[PDB]
Amino acid sequence: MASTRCKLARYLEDLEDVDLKKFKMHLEDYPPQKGCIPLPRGQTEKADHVDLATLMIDFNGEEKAWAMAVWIFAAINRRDLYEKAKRDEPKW
Amino acid sequence: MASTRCKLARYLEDLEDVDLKKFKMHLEDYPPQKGCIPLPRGQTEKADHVDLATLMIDFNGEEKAWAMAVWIFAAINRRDLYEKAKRDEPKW
Amino acid sequence: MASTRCKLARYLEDLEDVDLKKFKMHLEDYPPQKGCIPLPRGQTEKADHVDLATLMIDFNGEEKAWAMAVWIFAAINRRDLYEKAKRDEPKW
Amino acid sequence: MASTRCKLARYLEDLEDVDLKKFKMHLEDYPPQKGCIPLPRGQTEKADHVDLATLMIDFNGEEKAWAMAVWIFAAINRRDLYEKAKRDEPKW
Amino acid sequence: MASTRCKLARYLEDLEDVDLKKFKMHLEDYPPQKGCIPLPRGQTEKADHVDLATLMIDFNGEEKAWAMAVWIFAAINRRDLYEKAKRDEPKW
Amino acid sequence: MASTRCKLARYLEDLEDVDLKKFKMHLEDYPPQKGCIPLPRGQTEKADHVDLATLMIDFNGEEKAWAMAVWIFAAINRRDLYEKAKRDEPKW
Amino acid sequence: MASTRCKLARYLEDLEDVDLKKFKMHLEDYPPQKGCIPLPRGQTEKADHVDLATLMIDFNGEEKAWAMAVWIFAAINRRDLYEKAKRDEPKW
Amino acid sequence: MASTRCKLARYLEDLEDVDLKKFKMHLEDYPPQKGCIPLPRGQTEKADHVDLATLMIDFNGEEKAWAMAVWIFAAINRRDLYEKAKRDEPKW
Amino acid sequence: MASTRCKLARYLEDLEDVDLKKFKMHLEDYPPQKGCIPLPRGQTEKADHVDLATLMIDFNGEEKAWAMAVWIFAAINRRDLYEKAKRDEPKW
Amino acid sequence: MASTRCKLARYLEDLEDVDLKKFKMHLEDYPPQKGCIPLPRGQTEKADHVDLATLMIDFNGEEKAWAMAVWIFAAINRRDLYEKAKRDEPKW
Amino acid sequence: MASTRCKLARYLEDLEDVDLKKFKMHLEDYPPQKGCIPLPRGQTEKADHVDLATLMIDFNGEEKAWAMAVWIFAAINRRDLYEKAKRDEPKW
Amino acid sequence: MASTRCKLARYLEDLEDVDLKKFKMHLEDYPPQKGCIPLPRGQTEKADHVDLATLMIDFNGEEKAWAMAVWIFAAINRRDLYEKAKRDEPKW
Amino acid sequence: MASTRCKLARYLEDLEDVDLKKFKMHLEDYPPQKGCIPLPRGQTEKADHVDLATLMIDFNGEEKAWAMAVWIFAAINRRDLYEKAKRDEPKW
Amino acid sequence: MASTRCKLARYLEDLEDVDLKKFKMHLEDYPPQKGCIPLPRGQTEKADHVDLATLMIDFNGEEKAWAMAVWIFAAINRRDLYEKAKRDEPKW
Amino acid sequence: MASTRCKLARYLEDLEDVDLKKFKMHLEDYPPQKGCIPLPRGQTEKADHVDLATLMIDFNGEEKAWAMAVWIFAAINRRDLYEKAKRDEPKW
Amino acid sequence: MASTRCKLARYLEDLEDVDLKKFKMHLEDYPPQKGCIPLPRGQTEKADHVDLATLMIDFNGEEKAWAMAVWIFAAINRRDLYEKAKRDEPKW
Amino acid sequence: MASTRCKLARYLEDLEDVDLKKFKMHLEDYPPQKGCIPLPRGQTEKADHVDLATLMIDFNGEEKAWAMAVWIFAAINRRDLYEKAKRDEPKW
Amino acid sequence: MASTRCKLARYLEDLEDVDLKKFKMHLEDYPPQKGCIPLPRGQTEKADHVDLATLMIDFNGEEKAWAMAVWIFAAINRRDLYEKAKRDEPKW
Repeated sequence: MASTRCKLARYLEDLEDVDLKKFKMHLEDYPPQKGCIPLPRGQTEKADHVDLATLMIDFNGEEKAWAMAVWIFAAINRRDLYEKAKRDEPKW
Repeated sequence: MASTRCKLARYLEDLEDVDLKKFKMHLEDYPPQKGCIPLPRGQTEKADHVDLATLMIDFNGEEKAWAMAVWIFAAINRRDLYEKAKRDEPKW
Repeated sequence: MASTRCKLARYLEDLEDVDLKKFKMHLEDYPPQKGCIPLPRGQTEKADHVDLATLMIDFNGEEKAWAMAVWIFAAINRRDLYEKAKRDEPKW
Repeated sequence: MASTRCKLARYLEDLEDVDLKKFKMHLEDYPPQKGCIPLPRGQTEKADHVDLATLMIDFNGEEKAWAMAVWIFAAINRRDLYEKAKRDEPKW
Repeated sequence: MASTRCKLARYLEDLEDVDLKKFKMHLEDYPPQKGCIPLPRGQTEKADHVDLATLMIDFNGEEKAWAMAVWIFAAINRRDLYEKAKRDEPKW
Repeated sequence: MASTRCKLARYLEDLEDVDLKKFKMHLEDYPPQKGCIPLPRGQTEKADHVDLATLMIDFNGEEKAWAMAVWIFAAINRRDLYEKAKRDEPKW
Repeated sequence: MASTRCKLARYLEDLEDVDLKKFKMHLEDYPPQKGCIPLPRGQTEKADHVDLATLMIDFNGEEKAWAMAVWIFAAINRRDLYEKAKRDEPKW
Repeated sequence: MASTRCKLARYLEDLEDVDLKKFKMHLEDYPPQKGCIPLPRGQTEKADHVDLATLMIDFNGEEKAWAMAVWIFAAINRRDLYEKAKRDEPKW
Repeated sequence: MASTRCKLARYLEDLEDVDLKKFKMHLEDYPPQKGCIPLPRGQTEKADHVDLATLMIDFNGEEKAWAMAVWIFAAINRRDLYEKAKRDEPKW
Repeated sequence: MASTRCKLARYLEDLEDVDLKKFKMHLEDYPPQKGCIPLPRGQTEKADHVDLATLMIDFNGEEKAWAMAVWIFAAINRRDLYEKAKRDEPKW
Repeated sequence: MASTRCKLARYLEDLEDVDLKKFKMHLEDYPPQKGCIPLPRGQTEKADHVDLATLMIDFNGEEKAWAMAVWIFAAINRRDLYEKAKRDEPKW
Repeated sequence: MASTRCKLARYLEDLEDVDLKKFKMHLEDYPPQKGCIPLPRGQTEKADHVDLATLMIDFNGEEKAWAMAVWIFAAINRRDLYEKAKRDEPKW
Repeated sequence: MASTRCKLARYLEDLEDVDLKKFKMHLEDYPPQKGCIPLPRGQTEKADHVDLATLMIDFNGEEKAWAMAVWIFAAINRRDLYEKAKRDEPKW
Repeated sequence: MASTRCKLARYLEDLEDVDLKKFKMHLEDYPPQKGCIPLPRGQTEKADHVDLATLMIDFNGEEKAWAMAVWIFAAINRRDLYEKAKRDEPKW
Repeated sequence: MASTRCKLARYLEDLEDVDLKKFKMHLEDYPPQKGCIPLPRGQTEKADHVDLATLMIDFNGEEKAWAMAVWIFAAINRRDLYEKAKRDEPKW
Repeated sequence: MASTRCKLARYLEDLEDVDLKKFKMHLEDYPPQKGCIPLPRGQTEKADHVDLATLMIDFNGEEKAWAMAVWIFAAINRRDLYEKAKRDEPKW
Repeated sequence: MASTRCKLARYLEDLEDVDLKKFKMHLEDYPPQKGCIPLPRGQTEKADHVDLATLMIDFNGEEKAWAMAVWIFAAINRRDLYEKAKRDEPKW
Repeated sequence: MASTRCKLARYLEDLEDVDLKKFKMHLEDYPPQKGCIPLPRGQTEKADHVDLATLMIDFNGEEKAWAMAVWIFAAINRRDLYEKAKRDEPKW
């Protein structure tokens, strides 16, 4: 029942040291024909697991932020979290 | 026997570096059907552990401020402080 | 006569290199119908033997933390520590 | 009643020194028309018997991870474990 | 007056090259309706005469570990050690 | 009442120096239309009487391992052991 | 002849990486029926070996700070420092 | 369909412990008459498999980064990856 | 369609922690025979990524500020941003 | 249907103690006018039967690795394996 | 004339590969009615011959550490070192 | 030939991060029977290496300030600077 | 054609983790009869590879800074960089 | 002609992995009637071969630091370095 | 056409387990009247076959590094590599 | 004038193939009322003529080891060596 | 013309399997009134023919190491090497 | 057309049990005025027929290795192999 900001923070909180690096690297180079906007390298590189989820939402809004998170989870082969996100997607 | 402002400051003083970040993030996105009012992102982001407890009370009053603190403690999984708050709640 | 936090730290301090890995892996995937909450993969993976016992208690409280520790000791076949925990359980 | 992660870890824990090497070599070169994704050589080569089962699941999900484990057991002629896995497959 | 761990290590220390192999092979395939739990093939196969006695106790506890050792001594026809164990069994 | 692994080891333990060589040579060249899989020359050549029975079972499973052992006993003219095996075959 | 603040800093300066963590964990959970007051988790967690000795004294005064340090040294099994403190206790 | 940064990271992720060392050593001493610029020893030496692919591109651009990766794969005798890169080269 | 001030701020916003330091160091020591004027060490050293782009333009005007930014990007080996700037240069 | 890496490993697995030594000695001194590259003495000397087949392929690619294996089998007079390889050569 | 820490390190330095294992196993299970405190399994298992003598003293103090070392030397049948220790015991 | 204020600033400028903390802690608790006056905790805690030397002189005068600096250098074991100060003391 | 500040930064950027430490240690203790002035321990110890080259020049001027860098490169046995500096020395 | 700090660093740089551990252990327990001051366990334990020589000098001054180094070299049986130090002692 | 660093690494890569030990032992005790500088025991002892060739060049430069390698090859009786080096010496 | 260890090794070195077997068999079953401790079957069975004399002394000390050797020589009817030992017994 | 370390290594390299064992046993029990220091049992027991000559010199210096080697050669009846050493002794 | 290493291995492979012993004994005592270098007793004594031919070449090079083999064949009266070698000598 909490805000999306907490949902997203919890999943990002589940990514271990390397996974986070790879996730950040997908955010910065997000493919440019999906209506999503890539993130600046500086802010992302310095940002923590709860400063990363507060940036993704600010840049793209809830709907798009969730889609990005799901897609990137698939892209870095974290299928446990990919399946959990897809089954726990809010009804917008 | 001191003012609630000190009680609240002591618990917030017990939250370590990351916990505080998560606590602030729950205050800013507090769920909107509980008669509580969310806090502005700027003041919260800059505020210290004793500037955070002086803001929560100013925005919502004692009763509501305490309920918010208890609920957020539960929400970020700091059950030691959650149980301590619930057992030390003033008689309003 | 010391706090539970020290009791738990001592047992975790008794787990050798591999055992700790297996213990962490049981915490992260704790079976979900026991009123206990699983731990995030990142914090657990980085956490030391005294940073693991300070996390288990924060997430679930004393009673549940002790039950989890006992059960996991049984689950990874460290019966010396399982029997010692069960005979040294505080009276809550 | 424990998570699949423990089931898989137990079988991998049953593979002796050489068998593990051969198992890793089948994971890295898994045949590419079975809907399964091969694993990177670096992470596999460094990974322990409980770091191998936490990687297989992350890459392919439970269902596929189990099928891969069963097939590879057959492929390296460990028929005791092959038969045990097939008779102890969870109902997904 | 020393811990059981030393008692067990001394007997295992008395098994010659082949006997140890046969002992390990009985531990791994221990008959499954005696309330005792078999040992993993990897750890046993690599384990020394003092790493074997520290594993048996960890898996099954003192009482059961001693019973297993006595029974296996009988099973591999080392009756000198079988008789010595039975006459030197601690009072639990 | 012990595992098949011990049964097989006992018979192999009954083969004298030359017989073992001949037995190994039948395992490596087992006739290929009986649903049984031949063994690699390296592992067999180095393997002891208890490392030979732990390999046969791993390659072919109990049922087939026993049939192979019986047939080879017949093939190398060790009719005492052939008759003993056939009369002591477990009920699978 | 220097202030207690330096004495305490020197001993804390003698605790290696892990010991300091354990010391901090005893300060935060100091047993509550000894007339001593526990320390907040945030300040302790961030505090250095000379910021830890300046906090203990501020919270409890010299006499109590020294008693706490001695007791905790005993509690974490640093008996060299425990014996040195007890023999070098100022005459208050 | 992902950015080159991910392609390159995946191959580098496929280099095992020693291979990475050798790859880094070819980057630092890249032959100076190919229009490519060598990398500084410090940043390379500290950089991870995903911090190495984010540095190569920043120093030389996509086209040149890919050519360098292909050539070095050839140079350290990792012909599987050399052939895979050459067949999966983007159309610039 | 926004003012150059925003364009420049966005690129500077893309420089990570160290890159910014190096960029500032090129601004302060800009080579003196290009019709461009170097920046004072104090203001540059204190200036943020949006206080750096508001200073470069004030000192040299749009045309020259853009040329300086492009050249420095080349000079610190950030070829992604160098190529992006050159392809997105306004028609003055 | 498995990767060439397994095919090659199986044959190498069929070479007995001395044969392997001779095979390694032919790899290290492979005749230099056949478009094949010899292997370093260190890695070969330490490498196991499954670490030898993972090295040959990495150095020369599938086609050449298979040709080398066939030729060396002929060279050390293991005509059973030579004939089996030639009749089981994949269609590249 | 050097500190006890060096004396103890020298004797431990005299224990060969297996002896050290047995010594560690006596430290971990030291009999509990001698006023001596057993050592944790993790730290002992990882500790070197000079990290073992720095742990024994820290846990029990000089007097007790020496008595423990002498007794264990007797217990593992290293009578040369047992006699040397007893004749070279400092006057406390 | 410059004012003492510069001499003192240069030495304080030579104290690294931790040393400065320890130096400040000796100033605040300076032993009270030497005719020197201790410094307030607030101003010292906020003061820089050139704001520390401008405070010491203001509180105690040149002669006493120099003596204090020399003594504290001795007290925190910075003997290089202690010896340099003593040999470069002005003739008052 | 860039300022000396960039030249120096590039070489310092080429020193790996330990080398930098050793370089800093030579700067702080530069031999005192060469007309060069040593650097303060605090600023050097905190300074980065681009904050080290901006300090050396500020303290001694271009000519002397370059001579110092060359000499120290020789002193810490980085002869590749020593030879490169000597061949790329500007004409002052 | 370089500072003692470099001389000492070079010898410490000559001590291999274990020797360094033993050297550190002699520094921490230096015998207390030689006018030399022992080093704290924390700083020593974390300190590198060039952070160890910068600490010894800071604690005791050149003369004493050199004497300590020579004596400890003798104490850990590194007679090559002991003889080299004694023949290369500066004239103070 | 690659850098000397690769040439040297390839030959060192050709030295088997013992040869490398002997090579390292010649580097550390290189005869002192040849204008070459010996290597420190610590770095050499820990260094790999590609960390050994990156150290030799850094200490002595290309020309001298090659001469040292050739001479040591002769000294440890690896005449195949000695002859190959001498015939493949670059024209400096 | 050499250590007893050499004396004992020389006599054991004088026992021919069978004699050694018989000697080992007397050590393992040494009669239990002579203040001497029997040897484990494993270590004895594997031990060489110089690994047998280094074990006897370690288990029982010089005096007892010599008495055991003399008695066993008598027991296996090697009277030449029995008489030589008795006439060459050290004065303890 | 090489260092003594190589001379000694060559002779030790000439001792066959058993001789080395006997040599090690003389080093460990070297007679104690010759100004030479015995070697620890652990390091010697694990040490190779080039790790044995690097230990003898480190413990006793060249002169004494050579005398020890000559004497032990005489003691184990390797008179060829004894005579060769005595005729090839360096002039110290 | 294979490397000399195989030629030599084939002839050595033709020497029966005793002949090999005699061959080894001629290698170790090769007459010292022929420009050939004798082999160490340890490596030769342990070396197999393919480890003997890989040692002879490494010590003396092809030309000399072949001459040595021919001469020794003559010396031990294996004239069939002597004549075959002389007629099959490569043209160097």
